[PDB]
Amino acid sequence: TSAVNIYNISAGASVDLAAPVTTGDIVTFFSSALNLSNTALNLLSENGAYLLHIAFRLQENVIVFNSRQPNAPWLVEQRVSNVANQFIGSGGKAMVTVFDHGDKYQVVINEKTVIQYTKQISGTTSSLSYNSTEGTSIFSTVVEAVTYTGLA
Amino acid sequence: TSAVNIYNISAGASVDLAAPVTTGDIVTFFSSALNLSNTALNLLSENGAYLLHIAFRLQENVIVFNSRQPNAPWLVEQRVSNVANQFIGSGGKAMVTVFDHGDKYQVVINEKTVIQYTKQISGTTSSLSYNSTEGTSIFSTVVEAVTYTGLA
Repeated sequence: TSAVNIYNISAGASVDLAAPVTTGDIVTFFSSALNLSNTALNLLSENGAYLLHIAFRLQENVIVFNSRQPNAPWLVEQRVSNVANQFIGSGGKAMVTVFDHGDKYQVVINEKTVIQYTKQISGTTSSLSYNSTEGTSIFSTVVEAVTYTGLA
Repeated sequence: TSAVNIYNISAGASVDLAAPVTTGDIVTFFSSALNLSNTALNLLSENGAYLLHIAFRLQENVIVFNSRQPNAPWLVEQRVSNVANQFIGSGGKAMVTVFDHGDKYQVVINEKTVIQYTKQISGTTSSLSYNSTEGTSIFSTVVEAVTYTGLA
């Protein structure tokens, strides 16, 4: 039997999961706005490591994926160009879905897979965070995270 | 490689799925409104069989679950008491998740499992629908159905 957990994440905030996200599981971050005229979503481990850090950068015009340990510097950054071309026919909202596939995270923006991210740091996701720089986020102030767990 | 698909279904309509739902796949219906003070969500096979009919009846204060073959009577019905209580999580919104577990459909309202539904018709889901008794739906006029497929 599977589980659905729901979380409201304000920008700047972090949440601890009532059910960990492991191999086979799914996180979708739901935004009720799309402000494309910077912004980060994070899958963290119990010990505070960044298993997946996703940064939408409008200025540079790239989406960035990286990982790091706590108190440690960033690892090998992966970079997808052209932010707006990942939200094709999005409208005024967006969703960011992460599939935990064991060796990789699959990251899908709306209906389109944006990266098959080979994991740099492995393990269970026990926390999620969402932040932006100043009052400019490409997403709504509150992002709803939904987890689907106990799937495999 | 798994896949996310997003469908808008307005009250009274049916949508064919670009990717069929099968064993180990998920569908969630998102409603941006909740009017508890009638309303049906359906999963259908290629042949038009209702694999899962979920009907919310406020007057009778029950959630009804059933299946039926194309143009044939409703099979054995299953009922859960007290609609309002299955929704205690969110005001002004809700989700209804259906997990296809092979032999069972697990229905989850927000975070609360409401039924483990022993299938009365087997097979793959290839369309969804959403119905309401005119202008008095429990949900928003448009519901967003998100499928997570290619999971197994």
